[PDB]
Amino acid sequence: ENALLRYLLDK
Amino acid sequence: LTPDQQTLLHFIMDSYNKQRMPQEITNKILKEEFSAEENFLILTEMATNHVQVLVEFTKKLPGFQTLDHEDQIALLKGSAVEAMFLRSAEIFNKKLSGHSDLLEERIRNSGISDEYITPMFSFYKSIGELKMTQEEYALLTAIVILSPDRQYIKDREAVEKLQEPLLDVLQKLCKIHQPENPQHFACLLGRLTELRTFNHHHAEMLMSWRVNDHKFTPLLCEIWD
Ligand SMILES: O=C(O)c1cc(F)c2nc(N3[C@@H]4CC[C@H]3C[C@@H](OCc3c(-c5ccccc5OC(F)(F)F)noc3C3CC3)C4)sc2c1
Repeated sequence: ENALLRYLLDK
Repeated sequence: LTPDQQTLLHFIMDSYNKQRMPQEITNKILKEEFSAEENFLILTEMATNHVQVLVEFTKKLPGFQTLDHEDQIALLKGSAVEAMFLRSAEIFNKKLSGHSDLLEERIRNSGISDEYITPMFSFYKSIGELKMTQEEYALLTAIVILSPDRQYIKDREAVEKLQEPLLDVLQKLCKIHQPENPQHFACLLGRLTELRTFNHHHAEMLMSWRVNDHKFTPLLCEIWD
């Protein structure tokens, strides 16, 4: 569920 | 006009050149064999890379981190196709690093249907004659990503409150650099509808590619489902 998008939006 | 636009603009211009494409990826447009297989892989790599620089570029756009979080993913997933176009258009037109004439062939033999290659480069040529500056490429990208009209958006008005300033700054920029023809602002805005037409055809190219066993990276899979 938008696992990888959410990770780069918080880096 | 206004100094407050400069505080908003140049800071967007800060982010637009913060990252270019790594030399480790662009140099294989030259170095490696022109195979239909490797053509697709290089394009996958650069597309993979460009999603990363866009997420960073958008993460800084003023007010992006304040929006709802189930909507920012809808913003990115709906604009990634189109923003990749703007950057690759700026590369083809300025002929920057991108290796224009060699990159175009690697695109022309990647399994893409001919009905999608023709309107693609017609766009590339057409947006070249616009003689657009870097700030125009940068804003148009910001406006495309912050599009309130995207699918599965809930707070559509929230996006408008942040897309509206950038639209005014851009028309106030077709005020200075071209006072001869007031229609230039309306000519750049036509491109955003051009890109929407491409987003329709791009969903077709993707399903045609995976029909033929073209694996993508995990991240392109997430941003295109
Ligand atoms: O900063 C720099 O120096 C720089 C230098 C470049 F040289 C360059 N080049 C870029 N780009 C973008 C759009 C076309 C070109 C190559 C990539 O797109 C590949 C793609 C697309 C795609 C998506 C949108 C538009 C065109 C596309 O490729 C297509 F073949 F034409 F369809 N879809 O799947 C894929 C790959 C198979 C998984 C990303 S960005 C970029 C930045």
